[PDB]
Amino acid sequence: AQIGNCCTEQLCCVNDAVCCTIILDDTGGTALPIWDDATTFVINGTIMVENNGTVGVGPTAALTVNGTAVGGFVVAPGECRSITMNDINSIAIVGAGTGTSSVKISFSINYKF
Amino acid sequence: AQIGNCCTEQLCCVNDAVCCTIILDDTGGTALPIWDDATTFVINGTIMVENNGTVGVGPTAALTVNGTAVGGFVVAPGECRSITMNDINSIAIVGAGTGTSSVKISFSINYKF
Amino acid sequence: AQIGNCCTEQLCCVNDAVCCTIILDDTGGTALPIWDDATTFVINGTIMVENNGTVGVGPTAALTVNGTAVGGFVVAPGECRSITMNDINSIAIVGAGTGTSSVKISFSINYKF
Amino acid sequence: AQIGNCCTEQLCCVNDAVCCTIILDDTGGTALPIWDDATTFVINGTIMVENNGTVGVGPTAALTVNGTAVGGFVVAPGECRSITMNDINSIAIVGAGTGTSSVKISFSINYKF
Amino acid sequence: AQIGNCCTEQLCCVNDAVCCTIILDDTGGTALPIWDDATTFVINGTIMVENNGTVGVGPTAALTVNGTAVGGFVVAPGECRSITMNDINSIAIVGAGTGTSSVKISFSINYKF
Amino acid sequence: AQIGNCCTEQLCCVNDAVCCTIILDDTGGTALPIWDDATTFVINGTIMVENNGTVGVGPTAALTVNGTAVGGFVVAPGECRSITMNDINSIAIVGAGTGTSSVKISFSINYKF
Amino acid sequence: AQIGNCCTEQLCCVNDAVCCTIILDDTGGTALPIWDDATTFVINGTIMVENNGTVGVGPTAALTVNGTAVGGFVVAPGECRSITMNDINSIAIVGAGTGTSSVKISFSINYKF
Amino acid sequence: VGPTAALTVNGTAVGGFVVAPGECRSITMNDINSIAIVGAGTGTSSVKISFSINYKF
Amino acid sequence: VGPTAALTVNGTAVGGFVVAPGECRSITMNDINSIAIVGAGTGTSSVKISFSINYKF
Repeated sequence: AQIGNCCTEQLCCVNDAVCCTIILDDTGGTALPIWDDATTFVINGTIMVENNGTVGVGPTAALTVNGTAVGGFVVAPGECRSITMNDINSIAIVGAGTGTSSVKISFSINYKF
Repeated sequence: AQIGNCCTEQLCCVNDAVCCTIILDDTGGTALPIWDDATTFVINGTIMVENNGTVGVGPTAALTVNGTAVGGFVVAPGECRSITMNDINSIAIVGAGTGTSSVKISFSINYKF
Repeated sequence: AQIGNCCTEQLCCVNDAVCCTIILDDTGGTALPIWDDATTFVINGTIMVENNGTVGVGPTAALTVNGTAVGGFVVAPGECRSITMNDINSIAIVGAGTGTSSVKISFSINYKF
Repeated sequence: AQIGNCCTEQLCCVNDAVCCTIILDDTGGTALPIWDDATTFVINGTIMVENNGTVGVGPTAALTVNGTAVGGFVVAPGECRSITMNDINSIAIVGAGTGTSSVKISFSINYKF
Repeated sequence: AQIGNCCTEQLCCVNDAVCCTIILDDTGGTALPIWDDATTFVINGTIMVENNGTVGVGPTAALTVNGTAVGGFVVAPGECRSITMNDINSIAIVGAGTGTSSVKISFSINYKF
Repeated sequence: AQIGNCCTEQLCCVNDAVCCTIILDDTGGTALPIWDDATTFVINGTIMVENNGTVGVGPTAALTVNGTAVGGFVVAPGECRSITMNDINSIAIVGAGTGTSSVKISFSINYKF
Repeated sequence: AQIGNCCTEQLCCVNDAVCCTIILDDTGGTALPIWDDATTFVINGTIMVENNGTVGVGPTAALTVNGTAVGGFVVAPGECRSITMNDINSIAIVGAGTGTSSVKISFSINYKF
Repeated sequence: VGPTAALTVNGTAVGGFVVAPGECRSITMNDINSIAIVGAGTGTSSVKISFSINYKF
Repeated sequence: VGPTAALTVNGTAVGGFVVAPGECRSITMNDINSIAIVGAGTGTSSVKISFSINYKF
């Protein structure tokens, strides 16, 4: 006769979204911190960067995740680019150019607890 | 007497949406990268492209997925077109014409983890 | 004694919505492609067409699904009409009249994977 | 010893909402089609009609469901009225009066598949 | 040996929201119908009334549910009031005063089927 | 041999949100009723009060829950404050000062039925 | 023969979001209370602070959680910063500088009950 | 994508008992003293092992 | 990440019975009088223990 039940430990799934806009200028190769992870969970999601600055004038932006720049992820003004990834712990933006640009960063955090 | 339980490995289902607007000009047949996949998951979803440029003037846009152009997916100004697909790993846009057009790209990412 | 568990293959249910606006003119009976299916899933949902053009001037719009026109689905300016259906694989619009109309097409895609 | 499992056939529950606005005039008792059902499912939901036209001038609107007028469901300008029902297959509006009114129709479709 | 499975009859849970705005004047104690129930389900939810009319001039509004006025539920201009309840079958508003007020009624319908 | 199944009585989880704006003046210590509970459920959620009135002029607002003032919950103009709690049955606001302030009250109702 | 069923105690998962805007000035190192916990639950979530004040003029803001300042979490004007954490019981903001800044605080509360 | 699995019993691999992803395989035997699994491939796979022990005492 | 677990029976640790995360291990035995678990590592792990009691009376 069975005693007790192994059952399960049902986990709630969190799917949040974050959006903000920044005035990006030349930072000399330094990554401006945007998002950091302080938990022990495993986090997936998609990161989107849109550069709305003036075309051909505003600085370009590059994404950095986990302290390593994403291969070829540079956004020129008048463009957007999105990338999906797993095990994301840090998100930062590096600006390069002259002038200032209105750069919008959005990202989804998906995990379970 | 049963020992343990096979049970399950319940998976959280992620359904995200992305939208951006770009200034599309003549790119000479080169595909501008919009979305790329860096995970091992299987991703489904719908991709919508709307060309709001001036009618009869602005360049046309064509969708490219998995490095192969979608058959007949060309959008003239003043139109929108959407397509649903499975196993999507890359999304890019190719512009053709003269002038500049305000082209809006949206897409849904659906998967489970 | 049972060995293993038949269990299940739980499926994530996708419910997406799409909306766009087009400038519809006389197309001479040709159906403008709006949505196409490239997957092997079974797709249900509701399709809504609203013709906001000037009353009594703008062209009328007719819905076409699966390559067959929907019986009596013609929308005059200043009206909206919606229809729910199952096993939807294609959506197109046919315009008839003189002038141009701002016609809004929305539709829901519901399925499971 | 049990062979296989009866288990279940879990059904995804669809809960969609639709909203549109129309310019309603005198139709001479004819019902303008708003929503029709082409599936074999059982559909429940709530239907709301709001008449925002000028008070005491704009025509009144009446709801019709399943080809039968709802008892006493007439909305005067400056009012809204909602009704919940089960087994809904058709929704139409009948206008009566002089002039034109901006009438907003919303409705929820709830079912399972 | 068990034959068949009692299993369950899983029910989809519907949680809808409705909002509208009305021009409320003196109705002489008569309740203006806002929402009515025509189903056999048990419906819960919260009802909120906000009176945005001019302060100290516009008429006051009172809520009526199930044909009985809610104890002390009178809203003066420049105020909102919300109440949660179970087994809701009718919602109506009674206006009292002089002039006209822009009164916003919102309510949530929660049930299972 | 087992007869029947204990199974479960699965409960639908309701998570609603309410928001309104009021013109708050001096009430002489009297609590203006905002939300009341008339059900037998156990309700949790978060309550947020934002005072957008002119800085240093508009009256301050204080939250009252279950007939007892929350310790130190007073909001000055140009501020917002939120508090999460369990077993919430009443929400009211007490204004103190001179003049009028545009005070926004929002709150989430979370329970199961 | 089994008597009864261990079954489960299914828990509803609450995922709420809060947003407000404040006029932040120099507080002399004192933490302005933004959010406090009065329940016995375990709360996770992400906290985002965006400083929209004038660039190079408005005061900077620093986040404080659980009575301890977050390492390096200082936001200059024209920036946003977000951090995810578990076991969150208090959120406060400390302003430092000269002048006033429009600082937006948002945060997600995720738990189960 | 996922690696394949092979069963080993009594320290000797079972002839041809390799399971590809999306499959199950079962084998009945007598005088069983050890059960082990050998994985081969790239990536990770969710592999379920079940077994019945029948004896008398 | 999660700590490893080791089985102890009759007050003596079972030779080599250490389970790493993402694994299961089972052992059959006779004359069992005590079962205990020893954890070693950093963090917390959800560890499931099952066992069958067979006897006659």
